[PDB]
Amino acid sequence: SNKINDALNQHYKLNVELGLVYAHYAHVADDEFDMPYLGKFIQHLSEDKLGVHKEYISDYFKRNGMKLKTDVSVAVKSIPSDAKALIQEVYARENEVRDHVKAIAKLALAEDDYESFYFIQWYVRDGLKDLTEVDDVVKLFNSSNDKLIIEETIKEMVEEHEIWG
Amino acid sequence: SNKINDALNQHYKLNVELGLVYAHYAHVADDEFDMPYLGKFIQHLSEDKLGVHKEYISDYFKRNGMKLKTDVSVAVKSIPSDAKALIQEVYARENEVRDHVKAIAKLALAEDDYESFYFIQWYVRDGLKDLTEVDDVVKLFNSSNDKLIIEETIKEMVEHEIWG
Amino acid sequence: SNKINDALNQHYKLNVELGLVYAHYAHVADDEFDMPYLGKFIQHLSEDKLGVHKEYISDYFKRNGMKLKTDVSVAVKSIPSDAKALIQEVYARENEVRDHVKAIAKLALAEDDYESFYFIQWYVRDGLKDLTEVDDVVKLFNSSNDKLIIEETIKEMVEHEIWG
Amino acid sequence: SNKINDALNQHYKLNVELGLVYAHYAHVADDEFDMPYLGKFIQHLSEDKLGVHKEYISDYFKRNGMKLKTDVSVAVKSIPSDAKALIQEVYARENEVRDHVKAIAKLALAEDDYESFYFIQWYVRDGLKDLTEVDDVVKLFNSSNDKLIIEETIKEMVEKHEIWG
Amino acid sequence: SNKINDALNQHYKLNVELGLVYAHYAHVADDEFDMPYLGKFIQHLSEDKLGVHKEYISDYFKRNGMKLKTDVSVAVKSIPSDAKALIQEVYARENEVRDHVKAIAKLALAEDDYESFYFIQWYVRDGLKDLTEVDDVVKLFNSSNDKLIIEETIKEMVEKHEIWG
Amino acid sequence: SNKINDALNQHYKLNVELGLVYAHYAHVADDEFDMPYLGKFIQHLSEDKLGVHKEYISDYFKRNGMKLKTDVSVAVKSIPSDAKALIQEVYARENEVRDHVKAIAKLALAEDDYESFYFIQWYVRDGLKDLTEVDDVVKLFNSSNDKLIIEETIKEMVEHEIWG
Ligand SMILES: [Fe+3]
Ligand SMILES: [Fe+3]
Ligand SMILES: [Fe+3]
Ligand SMILES: [Fe+3]
Ligand SMILES: [Fe+3]
Ligand SMILES: [Fe+3]
Repeated sequence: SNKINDALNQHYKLNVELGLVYAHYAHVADDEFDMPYLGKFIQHLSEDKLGVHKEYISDYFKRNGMKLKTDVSVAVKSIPSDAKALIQEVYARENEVRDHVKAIAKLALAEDDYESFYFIQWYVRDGLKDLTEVDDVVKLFNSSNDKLIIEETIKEMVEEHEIWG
Repeated sequence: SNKINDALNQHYKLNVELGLVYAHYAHVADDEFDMPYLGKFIQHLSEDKLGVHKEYISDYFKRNGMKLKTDVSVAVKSIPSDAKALIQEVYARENEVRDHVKAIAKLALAEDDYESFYFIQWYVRDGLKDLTEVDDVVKLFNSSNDKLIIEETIKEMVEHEIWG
Repeated sequence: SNKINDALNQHYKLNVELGLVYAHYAHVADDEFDMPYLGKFIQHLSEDKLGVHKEYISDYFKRNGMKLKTDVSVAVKSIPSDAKALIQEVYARENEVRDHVKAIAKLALAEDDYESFYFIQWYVRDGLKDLTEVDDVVKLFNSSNDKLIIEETIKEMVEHEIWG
Repeated sequence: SNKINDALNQHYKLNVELGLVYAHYAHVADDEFDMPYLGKFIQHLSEDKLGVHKEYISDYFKRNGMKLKTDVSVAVKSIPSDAKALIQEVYARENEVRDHVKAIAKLALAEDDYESFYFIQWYVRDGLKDLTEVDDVVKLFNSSNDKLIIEETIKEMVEKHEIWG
Repeated sequence: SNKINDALNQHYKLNVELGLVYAHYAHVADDEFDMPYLGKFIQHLSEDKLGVHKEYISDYFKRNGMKLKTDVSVAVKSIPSDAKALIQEVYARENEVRDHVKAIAKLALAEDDYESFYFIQWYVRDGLKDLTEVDDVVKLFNSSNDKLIIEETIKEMVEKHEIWG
Repeated sequence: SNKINDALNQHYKLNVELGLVYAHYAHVADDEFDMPYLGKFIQHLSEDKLGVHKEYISDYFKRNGMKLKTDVSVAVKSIPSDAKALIQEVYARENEVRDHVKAIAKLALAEDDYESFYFIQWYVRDGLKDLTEVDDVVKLFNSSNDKLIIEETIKEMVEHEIWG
């Protein structure tokens, strides 16, 4: 099939681009806002976006017979003013990734292709998992104003569910 | 300093682009040319390029007080015909990386900055190490013609006092 | 060579005097500002200045046959008002020893003495390491004014492959 | 009390200066007289004098409420002509430190300050300890004229009591 | 480069020649001066020169693409008179190879070749290490007169840093 | 005695020169012909010829009271065209050293000297051992056409009561 091929290529390029953006966000969060463990958290997110999240698509292409494209273009020009807006930008990005995955799943169900449905269940789950992992950190900035308390909390976070994991 | 900052940003860019291209090459060698272990070898090169090679630059920028910029662009549309041409292409990329690092090191000695020289020693070592590791594989396609023998040798490869 | 000998004697006396000053600053920080873990931090810094930082100079002199000279003088009479100014003074001292070591290394290369270059690489690295260790604390006094929180952070506080 | 504070500051200064001078003597004994283990021995003495012997004074000042004063100015212009005169100079320095501690102890007991008397008992003991360990090495040079047997016995001393310990 | 190549070939040649002459010196020290442990010491220097000191040059040539050359010519025709002269000869040999390596490093730094500079750092360090490890043995023939004490010393030496070693 | 002395000195010199030439052949075999394990093999041979094969003679001289001489002159100019001619040249050198030691043993038995005979028995045995273990690699090149197969079996080679 070709429509599924296009959709999965799109998700592949999206994942790579978001990985790069998250890496830059983590460096600028550690270097300027003086919150190193927030940088650690976002760096873990970027490693996860650049690793299995695209290795799985590549392996599925090798496995069923589809064809792969690569064309990436990214440039970070503006940076949010403080850490709150930065974590909220990350939140919005993840929220959009969920919508993209839902579109892919609907398409796969429409073309009478059930291998792609079984394959995309994994992303359907991991999207909600990562979104809540990010929102739990977002909710810390609505609780305290001592930056070091937030630091200790995120440190304890950095240092498995049956249904969602 | 400023020249060193520019050079290190350009090196960050170069490493990111190499990593992405190597990932694509490894996929196309596994899927098309019927050689999985060559694909694993190239994929591990790609993970090496996308990991510490740039994490170190980022951490050094965090330490000494320099600025970072992220600006990437890449799209492959020219792929070789067999495996030998692919591995020779990889060889050429590695050699050019070696050249660029040499130029950075000379520039660093020119500015009387010695933390930069100390930092770049690591890349000066890793360049030749990686080039030798790739040439070891390029040598195989000139010693046989049966693909499965080459594959088994590469698998056994993927299974020094100075350079390590 | 005589000029490298004079530069190394300068570095020796500088380290000794810094060690004594840091010892007194640690006592003051623990006794007058009610921050014992900052005191243990500065005490570790003073021990590091009074130990290997001069052991290695004396050992090098024993090896290559250079004369040693012990002429020191220090007197601590004016101390800052609070912990922020104290840790900022520490920061400045380290930022200056960096430049001193850089001058030494340039002089070493300029007159064709390469064993001194290989020797001074150690200090070229340790300068940036110690500067980051101090800065990671000088930037804790901008995150919060609850002094006990800073104390707990320093408590939990007290290596990179390149900058080890 | 001011007399005890002055005397303890003086002793702090004295210990620091002895530490530095002993460091230089250890270097010159290793480098010019071909006796590395004599250097090890004197370097051990120097590291003692620069460590606990002033660590304790500063800590006691913290405990009871006195003030500290750093004022150090030492320099080396002259050195002995052989290892014998060197170790005899070391002996003289320790011998004087004993009398300094004795004066401080008399003063401490004259002013009804018994915590400081308890404190100075430690130095009263370690004075004789260090003096006897120095004399056990200065008396070797009255037993031989071959430097290498002295080296052997000093090595077996360094590498290897209920009242005085 | 051709200058780096000629210099490194010359160093290979120097190392093999020193290995041969040290081996002969060790035999003639054990047999004719009745000093077996001095013989073992010089033998270890010999095999150290004949091992890694040239294996590393051969390996660097295999890596970068230079070519090797083999040319040896050695004849030991006049041996020193006693043990003192022998140890002084080996001292001077090391003190010469030091500035040989220094000239190589100067040349490598002058020709915009940083791989070879990084390479020769190893020899820059080992030169001084071996020089001092030999000088601490030549220093023993001034300390005593009888041969067996020197023998005991060299024995406890051969029967066992962060920057230099 | 003196005849045995001169013969053993000639043998000492022979062994030294063989060891050096073998080290150079090993470098050539690894670099030009692309066969690293053959290079490791010849390197083991050279280490053997430069170690015990001569320290035994020096020990014997120490023991019975003969005198030692040193005279070495080695210069390699022409190397074979490929690995087969290389290994055959090594075979010839070994086959010659066997004859040399046989002549030494005959002379030692003619002079009615029996400690020298008892000593040279070791070389009489080890010559045949080494020659067999070189011949069984020589005949690999006359049994196949691929280089990777030969290389794998030599690798496994690298990984008796009478002759041991
Ligand atoms: Fe995920
Ligand atoms: Fe690498
Ligand atoms: Fe330090
Ligand atoms: Fe003591
Ligand atoms: Fe060595
Ligand atoms: Fe043999």
